[PDB]
Amino acid sequence: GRPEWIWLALGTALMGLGTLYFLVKGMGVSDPDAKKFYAITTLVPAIAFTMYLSMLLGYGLTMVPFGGEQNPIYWARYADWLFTTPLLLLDLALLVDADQGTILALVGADGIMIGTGLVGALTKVYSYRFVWWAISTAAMLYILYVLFFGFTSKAESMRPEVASTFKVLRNVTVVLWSAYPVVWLIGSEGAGIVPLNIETLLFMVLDVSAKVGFGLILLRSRAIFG
Repeated sequence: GRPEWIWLALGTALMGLGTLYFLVKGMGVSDPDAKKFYAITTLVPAIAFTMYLSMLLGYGLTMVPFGGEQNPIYWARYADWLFTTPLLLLDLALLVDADQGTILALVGADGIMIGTGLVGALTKVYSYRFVWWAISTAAMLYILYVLFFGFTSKAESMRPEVASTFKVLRNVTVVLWSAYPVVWLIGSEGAGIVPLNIETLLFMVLDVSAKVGFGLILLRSRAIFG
């Protein structure tokens, strides 16, 4: 019925395929630190797979009325990102051995980031749709600031393998996460200049890269081993 069913279907496969690949790659691995990373990394694409699968079958999609139009809103993405993104943050947290104080702030910021994002995607007053977007973006920027400025300094005190792998995951996270608030802004959630079918394609390339590709880079590395 909806033309974006194919992109919902391509993500499902890759996220499902990456789920087992990480799950398979995680078998027999004895290192305790690695077991932590494999479990976290493997659960993320599994969480996304489940929501990509439900959307493909016509679940988690509502029609929010704003801007004079009935705008189709995929609210299932927020149940996905609510758990996948904090695990991506915890992955970096364990990677750089950050103290609990930083983590609570990162996890708190992510909840507000994804929390407000869903309200804006469902608010019926148009203007406030963008108000909530700003708060979320403000939250995201705080996260990227901690990762870019805080975490990096810690990664250098570590051994070289940890620093080299974190920089790649930092640049991948910074690049991909920064793209999420813009697509939301111009897409069906806000402006309505990019049709919903295209919005879906851009979120998939990011999610896959921000999970499968992100996970792939992490679990192919020797830094997860203590």
